[PDB]
Amino acid sequence: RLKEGANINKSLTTLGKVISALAEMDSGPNKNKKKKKTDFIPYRDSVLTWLLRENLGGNSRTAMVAALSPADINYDETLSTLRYADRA
Amino acid sequence: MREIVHIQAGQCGNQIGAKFWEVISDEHGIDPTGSYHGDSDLQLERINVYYNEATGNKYVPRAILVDLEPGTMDSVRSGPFGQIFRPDNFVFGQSGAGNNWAKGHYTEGAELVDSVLDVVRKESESCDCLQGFQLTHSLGGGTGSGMGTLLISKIREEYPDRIMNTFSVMPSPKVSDTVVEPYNATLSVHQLVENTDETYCIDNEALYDICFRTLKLTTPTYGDLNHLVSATMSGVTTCLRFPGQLNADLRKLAVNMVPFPRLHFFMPGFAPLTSRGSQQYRALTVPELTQQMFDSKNMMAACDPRHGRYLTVAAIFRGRMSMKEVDEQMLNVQNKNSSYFVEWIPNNVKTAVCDIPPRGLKMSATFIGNSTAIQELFKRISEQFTAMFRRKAFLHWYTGEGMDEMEFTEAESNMNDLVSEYQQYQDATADEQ
Amino acid sequence: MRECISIHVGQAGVQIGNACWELYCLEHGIQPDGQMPSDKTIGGGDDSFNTFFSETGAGKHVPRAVFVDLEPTVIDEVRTGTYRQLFHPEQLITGKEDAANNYARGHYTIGKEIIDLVLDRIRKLADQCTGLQGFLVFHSFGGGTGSGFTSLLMERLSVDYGKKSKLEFSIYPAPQVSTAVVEPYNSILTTHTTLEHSDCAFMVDNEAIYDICRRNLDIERPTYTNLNRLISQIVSSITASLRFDGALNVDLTEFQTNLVPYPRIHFPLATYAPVISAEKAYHEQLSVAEITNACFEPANQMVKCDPRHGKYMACCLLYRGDVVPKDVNAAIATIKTKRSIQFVDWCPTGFKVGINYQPPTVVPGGDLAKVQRAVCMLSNTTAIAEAWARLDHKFDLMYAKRAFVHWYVGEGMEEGEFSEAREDMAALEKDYEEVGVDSVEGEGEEEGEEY
Ligand SMILES: CC(=O)O[C@H]1C(=O)[C@@]2(C)[C@H]([C@H](OC(=O)c3ccccc3)[C@]3(O)C[C@H](OC(=O)[C@H](O)[C@@H](NC(=O)c4ccccc4)c4ccccc4)C(C)=C1C3(C)C)[C@]1(OC(C)=O)CO[C@@H]1C[C@@H]2O
Ligand SMILES: Nc1nc2c(ncn2[C@@H]2O[C@H](COP(=O)(O)OP(=O)(O)OP(=O)(O)O)[C@@H](O)[C@H]2O)c(=O)[nH]1
Ligand SMILES: Nc1nc2c(ncn2[C@@H]2O[C@H](COP(=O)(O)OP(=O)(O)O)[C@@H](O)[C@H]2O)c(=O)[nH]1
Ligand SMILES: [Mg+2]
Repeated sequence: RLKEGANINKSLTTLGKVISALAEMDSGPNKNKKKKKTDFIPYRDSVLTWLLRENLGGNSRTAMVAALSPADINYDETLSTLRYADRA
Repeated sequence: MREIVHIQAGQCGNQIGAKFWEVISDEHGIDPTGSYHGDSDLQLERINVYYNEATGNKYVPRAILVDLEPGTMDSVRSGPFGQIFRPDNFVFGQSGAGNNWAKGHYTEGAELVDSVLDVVRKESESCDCLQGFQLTHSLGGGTGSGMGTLLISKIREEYPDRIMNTFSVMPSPKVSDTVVEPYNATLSVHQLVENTDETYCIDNEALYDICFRTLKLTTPTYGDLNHLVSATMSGVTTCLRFPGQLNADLRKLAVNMVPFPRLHFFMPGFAPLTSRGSQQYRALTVPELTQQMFDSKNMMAACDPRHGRYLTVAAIFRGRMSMKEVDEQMLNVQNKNSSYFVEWIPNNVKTAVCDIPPRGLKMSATFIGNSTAIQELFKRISEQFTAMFRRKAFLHWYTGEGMDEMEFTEAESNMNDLVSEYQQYQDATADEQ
Repeated sequence: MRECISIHVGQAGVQIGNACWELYCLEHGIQPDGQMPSDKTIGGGDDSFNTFFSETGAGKHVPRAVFVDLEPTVIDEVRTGTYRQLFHPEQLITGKEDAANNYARGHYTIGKEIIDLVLDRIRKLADQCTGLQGFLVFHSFGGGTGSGFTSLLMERLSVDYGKKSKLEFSIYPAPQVSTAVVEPYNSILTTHTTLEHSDCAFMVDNEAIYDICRRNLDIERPTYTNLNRLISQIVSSITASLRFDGALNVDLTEFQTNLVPYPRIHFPLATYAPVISAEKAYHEQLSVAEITNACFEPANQMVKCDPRHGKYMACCLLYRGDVVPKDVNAAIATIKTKRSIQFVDWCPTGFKVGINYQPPTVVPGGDLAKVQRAVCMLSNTTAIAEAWARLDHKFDLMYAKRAFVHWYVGEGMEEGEFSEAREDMAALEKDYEEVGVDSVEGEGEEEGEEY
């Protein structure tokens, strides 16, 4: 259980980092129209982002949907999801 | 109880391992026959890091020697410390790889890897609380590179949560001894970048420079280079064996030195180094050790730090010394050379102190840098690799052993991506858009 | 057990084998009877190295060699010579005529009905070995037997064993001097088999060795014994990496892995640096740099060709004696800065280095001086094409008029084979002209986002 949770969390962190960098690079040139080299996008830090390299980057469009829970008892879940949904 | 399993593959790995066991046995006062005759009582306190106990109050190292040619094993056994090793850990075959990475990885090594893994697992199961592994090999060679990478892959498959170090001797531009260095180096780095927690960059050019210009040796040989390397390896894991004011485990070094998973290539160094007759002319103090550690010529990697920025550095001092001097010196080094340290880390100097120095010295220090300049090394290999891969200079010798042209391309792309990743944190600002 | 099997075919091959086995018997302390008092005095050791000598129960040592020839006289000399009791009595010498400088006679007519006995004894020897490395075949181009039986034997060896290396040493005919009128025919027809079935063929020329003997040793009247001793020294330097300890060993697989870029290019030149008389051994340092520089000089090459007219594609140095690595590194760095020596742009590394502790020995009654250091240089270059090209011209001058052709066809050959062989040689020359050409250009570009 600990190994699975740790690897899942690492994959999520890497995915969030790459999507944030991609979104920043998307926003920058879109308004500035400049070509600040090609940045560096850490695709290789995880197999998940590595396999999805073509879909994430280049010309593409992406959208993440996040579910919430209305129960008060599950507060620690909902807020946590928000902290991941705020990313990028 | 932290315990380390040592593996040594190939000629270079076996020679460095023999010298390393000589050094460690001297430090712990172990006779060549395996008995103990030391004086200080603290030598047996943590002797189980490297040695198993044997019934006659003897000690046997955890070394595991591997080679596809039996000559190096015969040389090691017929030596000053040959009898110390267990006879069952000498795993070897015949018809060596012959400088062919494919033979070492796919054809020949695939049959001996099972026996090597059996011995490694046997040593692992008897360890009270295993910490990690060590490997010594040469990337530019035959059996060493391929079998080391294969063993690293297998072990990381079996023991994912354990530390894995690697003291790898990488090729040099000027001092080249084999004509197929670039292919072997590329295909080895392609595996090391993925399946290793820490890698130490060593090359014979820097060690020859140290011998010529610091020790002033007229005719250095491989023994002296192995001596310097062994001093470094003994320095790295000192805090596991002896007490200290501020301890530093291997995992502490990994955590503090590695900001991102793929940047774990380090530049080692050792101080003090003096040329015999000059010894009386220079005092031994913490400022002198700090000055020698950060000197550009003391690095054992042939990469000038001045062409890049230090992502991190770690220093492990050995000897009775004041903490104020160490902290003040590291802060001063950070402040004065402000342009050679990355800006977005507030303090990138790890410090550790151990009370017990080496046998014949009052103080010593080991230095482990992590700087962007290492990319230069990889770039040089790439600068050669394509120059041979474009025309397929010696490619058939590989493709006759099961391999494929695509795999070379993946190795090249992975090394190029690593070089770019190191290169991004290398310019001294990012303001313009 | 790094075992190697030696094959000597033809007169030149068997004389080279005589000088050879003299050198190794001197090296290992084995008396010419086949015994070795060194172990008897000391009480035990590995001086009976398994590489060449198989040890029987009684203590005798039998060489791992097979002698083959069609002329009984040349082997009747060694069956009644000093080393008569060293060799096994089975010498496989056909009590019949000789090939008479004709490929067809030595391949189709008389090359048969002896080859089975040969292959049977190679089977027996190979069964006796453990971890056999390869074959060292000695013969001579131009000659009838040395071409025909070598071709048939190599074809059969490739068919049966296959994956075992088959190194070849041969006597290429000289540019000007020659000892037979049909040398170009036999050379141009055996080039077809030496290209496919061999793995690394070394060529040495009699005129070149005569020039080295005249210049460096001051022997104004040399014979074949001196040439054979030099070739034996070269072969000993090649093989010493797997008999004695050394700082950097170079097995027979590293040879081919480092000297052969493509399969059809395995024709490297060989040179031996510290060739010098006893009188001139003094007044000189004979350091590592001197011998390394002398290895590269055109005058010291063992084949009549100028390396300056080609390019160095691969290089392998094998040092013997009191040599340390840093001198070799210094010499290599010094050579790399010379403009006269050109390396192909697609081989940035270039050099293979091997070091051995055992120094070279001195043969009693010889001419080479005792030296502490030595080096043997094996260089794969494009200049060797010239050494072929001249011979091709001679072939044309003989084939336009179909001279001496009826002799070949009478024994079971057809005319077209000649043409076929010629075409093969032409193709080989084209390959040697295509590999040495520089790369096209950068041939690929990238833009740094110029907008
Ligand atoms: C007695 C004394 O004061 O003389 C020194 C000495 O002169 C110098 C030059 C020593 C000396 O080292 C060398 O000459 C040397 C040569 C080639 C490669 C490496 C070293 C010394 O040999 C080396 C030797 O070092 C040790 O004993 C350390 O414990 C060392 N162990 C070994 O060298 C060793 C040698 C053989 C077998 C087993 C161990 C060590 C270093 C790091 C970690 C653990 C152990 C020392 C004190 C000296 C001499 C004897 C002259 C130096 O040694 C080191 C690496 O610590 C080289 O520069 C340092 C500084 C010293 O001043
Ligand atoms: N270097 C060297 N070359 C030799 C020696 N003996 C013969 N040769 C070469 O061999 C050529 C003559 O052909 P051989 O090899 O003797 O042919 P063969 O072995 O007698 O076989 P047949 O032609 O059937 O008689 C000559 O041109 C020489 O150049 C020798 O002792 N040393
Ligand atoms: N430091 C050191 N390096 C060595 C030694 N022997 C070989 N090397 C290096 O290793 C390379 C050759 O690789 P090798 O050891 O033959 O690989 P192996 O055949 O798999 O064992 C050369 O480029 C040398 O620089 C040694 O004794 N000490
Ligand atoms: Mg004959």
